[PDB]
Amino acid sequence: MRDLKTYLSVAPVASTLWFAALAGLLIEINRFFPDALTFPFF
Amino acid sequence: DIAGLTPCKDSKQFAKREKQSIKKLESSLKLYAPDSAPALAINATIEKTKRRFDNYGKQGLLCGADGLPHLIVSGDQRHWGEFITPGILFLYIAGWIGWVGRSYLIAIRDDKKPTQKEIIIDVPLATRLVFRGFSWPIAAYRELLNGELVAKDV
Amino acid sequence: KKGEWLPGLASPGYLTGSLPGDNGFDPLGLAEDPENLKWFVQAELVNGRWAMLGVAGMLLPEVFTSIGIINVPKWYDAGKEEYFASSSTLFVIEFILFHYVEIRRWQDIKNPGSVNQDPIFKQYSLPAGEVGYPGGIFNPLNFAPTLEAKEKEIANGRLAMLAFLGFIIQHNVTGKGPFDNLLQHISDPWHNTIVQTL
Amino acid sequence: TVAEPDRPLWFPGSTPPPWLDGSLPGDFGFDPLGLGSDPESLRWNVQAELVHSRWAMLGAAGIFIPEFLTKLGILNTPSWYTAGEQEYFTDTTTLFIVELVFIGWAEGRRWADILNPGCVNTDPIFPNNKLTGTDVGYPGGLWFDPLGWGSASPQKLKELRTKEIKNGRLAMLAVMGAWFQHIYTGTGPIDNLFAHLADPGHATIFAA
Ligand code: CLA
Ligand code: CLA
Ligand SMILES: CC(/C=C/C=C(C)/C=C/[C@@]12O[C@]1(C)C[C@@H](O)CC2(C)C)=C\C=C\C=C(C)\C=C\C=C(C)\C=C\[C@@]12O[C@]1(C)C[C@@H](O)CC2(C)C
Ligand SMILES: CC(/C=C/C=C(C)/C=C/[C@@]12O[C@]1(C)C[C@@H](O)CC2(C)C)=C\C=C\C=C(C)\C=C\C=C(C)\C=C\[C@@]12O[C@]1(C)C[C@@H](O)CC2(C)C
Repeated sequence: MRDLKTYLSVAPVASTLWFAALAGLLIEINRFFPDALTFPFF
Repeated sequence: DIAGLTPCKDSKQFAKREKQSIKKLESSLKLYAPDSAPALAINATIEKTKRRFDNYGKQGLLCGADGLPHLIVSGDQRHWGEFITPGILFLYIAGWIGWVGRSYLIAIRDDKKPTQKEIIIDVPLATRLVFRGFSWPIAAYRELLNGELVAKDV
Repeated sequence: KKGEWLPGLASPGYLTGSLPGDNGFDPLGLAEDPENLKWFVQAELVNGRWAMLGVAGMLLPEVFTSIGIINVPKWYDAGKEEYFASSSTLFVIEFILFHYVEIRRWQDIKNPGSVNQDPIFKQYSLPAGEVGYPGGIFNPLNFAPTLEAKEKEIANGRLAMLAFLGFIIQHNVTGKGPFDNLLQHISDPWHNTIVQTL
Repeated sequence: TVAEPDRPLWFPGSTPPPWLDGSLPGDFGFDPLGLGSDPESLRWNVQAELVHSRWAMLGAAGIFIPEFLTKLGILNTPSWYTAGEQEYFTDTTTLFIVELVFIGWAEGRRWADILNPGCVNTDPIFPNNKLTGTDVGYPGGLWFDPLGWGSASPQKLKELRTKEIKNGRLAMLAVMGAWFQHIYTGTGPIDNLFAHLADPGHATIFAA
C-alpha cells in the first residue's frame, strides 16, 4: 500500500495524472469558451 | 483603422467568409435526414461558427484585406485583450509554476538523497507548496529585495 | 493560547504571539523572514486603515442619501461629478502631498525615530513611539495605544478590507450600491442571492 | 483494544491478515487487497467506513421508509431518485451552497479531529460545553451522545460499535441496491420487492 502510493508518485505516473488533468481542464474550457483570440472581459 | 485595417464588423471579406463557411456546412447538411445525428452535429458546427464570427466582430478585432483578424500588439489600449491582458495572465501562471518548482527544489535540496525526490515526487510536500504560487509575485519581489533570490558569487 | 484561525492546525513558529492580531495565519509563508514580517505589519496597518475610511465613505453617504437626509452621488458615480477644480488638478495636489507624507513615513519604517520632528519648526517634535503608531500631534486625545486597542484596529481593518473587496465585486456584478444590495437581499433573501445575481 | 485471534472470519479456514487482530469493531479479517495494510491508512479508512456507514443508514431510511409509506395510502412523497429535480421554496443550488457551508463547518471540525485528536472538543464560543468522547469517530458529548449510551465499558462498546458498522455495511449495499434497481427496473425498490415476492422464480434480474 505504502509502496503502491510510492510507485504512483514516480515521475512518469505523476506526469500522466498531472497532464491528463490539465488536458481535461483545457478541453472543457475550450468547450464552454470556444475559439477566442482575445480576453474579452477587459 | 490601425495599420490601414478595418474593423471586422465593417469588413465585406469577413462577412463573405462567414457566408461561405456556413453555406459549405449546409452543403454537407443537405445529404442527411434532418432528424439524423450527423445533421444535428452539422447544425451544432453552424451555430458554433456564427458564435465565432459574431464574437470576433463584437470584441473589436481589426481585419485585413483577407477578411481575417489581425492582432494589434503595440500596446494601443483598444486592443489589450489581444496580447497585454492574456500576456499578464500567462506571466502570472508561468511565474506560479516556476516559483513552485523552485520552492520544491529548495525544500528537498538538504535531504539525504536529493535526487530521490526528483524522480519520485514527494506529493505531500508538493501539495503544501503549490499554493505558494498564488502569491509568487510578492514572494519573489521580497526575495529580490532581501537577497534570497540570487545565489551569491556565482 | 493566542487564537487559532484553524483550530487543529498549529501556528507557524515565526508568529511569536507578540504581534497584535496574531491568529497564527500565514499558510503561504510570506512572513517567515522577519523583515518581510515587519514590512507586512506596516502594510496591513495602512491597507486596513485606508480600507476602513473607504468602506465608511462608500457605504454611509449611500444610506444617508437613500434615507433622504442628504443627496450624495454613489461612491462609484462620485468620480464623474463636477467639482471646483479640474480632476487633473485634484490629482496633482493629491500626488504631491502623498509624495511628501508617504516618504516621511517610509523614512520611519527604514530608520525609526528619524523623521519624528518638524523640519520647519525645530520644536514640536514627536515622542518616540513604535513603527506604525506615531504619537504626539497624531494622538491629540492621547488614548492609550495598548493591546486590544491595536487588536481592535487590526480587526476592524481586516473586516474593512474584506468589506471593500465585497463592495467592488458586488458593484461589478449587480450594477448598484452596497446598501442597495443589502436592501435587495433583506427583501427576499432566499431568492435574492449571488446565486440569483449571476 | 482487545485482540481477538479465534474470531469468526469472512473466509472460514483462511488466515486473517496481520493488521486485523480483532480489536476493531466489525473485524472479520477482510482486506484481501491490503488497503488497510499500513496503520495510517487503516485508521483513515476506519473513519471512512464509519461515515459512509452512517450516511448510508440515513439514506436507506430516506429511500425505503418513504417509498414504503407512499406505496401505501399514507404519504405522497415522490421517488427518491427524482427528488432532486423538485422545486422547493428556493433553487436547489442555493440550498446546496447552504449545505456546503454548514456541512463544511461540521466536516472541517471532524477533519481537525482526525488529524489532531482532542484539539476540537471545546465550543469556540461557550467553552463550558465541551465533548466527552476520547475515541476518534465517536465524539460523545450532549449533542452526539445525549443518552450516554456511548460512554461505557469495553466489550459493551465493542458490541454496540460492531452493531453500528454491520448495520452501516448492510445500508451501503442497500442504498446502492435501490440505485442500480431503479436504473435497471423502472420503479421504486418496494415495487421490485413486491414484483419479486409475487414470482421469485421469474421476476428477477432475468425478467429483462
Ligand atoms: C517597439 C517599441 C515599443 C515599446 C517597447 C512599446 C511599449 C509600450 N507601448 Mg507602444 N507603440 C509602439 C512601440 C512600442 N511600444 C509604436 C511604434 C506604436 C505606433 C503604432 C505604438 C503605439 C502604442 C499606443 C497607442 C500605446 C502604446 C502603449 C505602450 C505601453 C503598453 C503597456 C503598458 O501600458 O504598460 C504595462 C501594463 C501593465 C498592466 C503593467 C502590469 C504588468 C506587470 C508589471 C507584469 C507582471 C509580472 C509579475 C506579475 C510581477 C513581476 C514580479 C517581479 C518583481 C519578480 C508600453 C510600455 C500604450 C500605453 O502607453 O499604455 C498606457 C498605448 O497607449 N503603444
Ligand atoms: C465583508 C463581509 C460581507 C458581508 C457580511 C456581505 C454580505 C452580503 N453579500 Mg457580499 N462579498 C463579500 C463580503 C461580504 N458580503 C466579499 C469579500 C466579496 C468578494 C468575493 C463579496 C461579494 C459578493 C457578491 C458577488 C454578492 C454578495 C452578496 C451579498 C448579500 C447577500 C449574500 C450573498 O448573496 O452571498 C454572499 C457572497 C459572498 C462572496 C460571501 C463572502 C463573504 C465572506 C465569506 C465573509 C463573510 C463571513 C462572515 C464571518 C459572516 C458575516 C460577518 C458579517 C456580519 C461581518 C449580503 C448582504 C450578493 C448581493 O450583493 O446580493 C445581490 C452577491 O451577489 N457579496
Ligand atoms: C485599501 C482598501 C480600500 C480602500 C478604499 C478607499 C480608499 C475608497 C475610497 C473612495 O470611497 C471613497 C472613500 C469615496 C468614493 O466616492 C470613491 C472611492 C475611491 C471609492 C482595501 C484593501 C483591501 C485589501 C484586501 C482585501 C487584502 C486581502 C489580503 C488577504 C485576504 C491575504 C491573505 C493571506 O495573505 C495572508 C494574510 C497569509 C497568506 O499566507 C495567505 C493569504 C490568503 C494570501
Ligand atoms: C457500497 C459502498 C462501498 C463498498 C465498498 C466495498 C464493497 C469495498 C470492499 C473492499 O475494499 C475492502 C473493504 C477491502 C479490500 O481489500 C477488498 C475490497 C472488496 C475492495 C458504499 C456505499 C455508500 C452509500 C452511501 C454513503 C449512501 C448515502 C445516502 C445518502 C447520504 C442519502 C441519499 C438520499 O438523499 C438522496 C440523495 C435523495 C433522497 O430522496 C433519498 C436519500 C437516500 C435519502
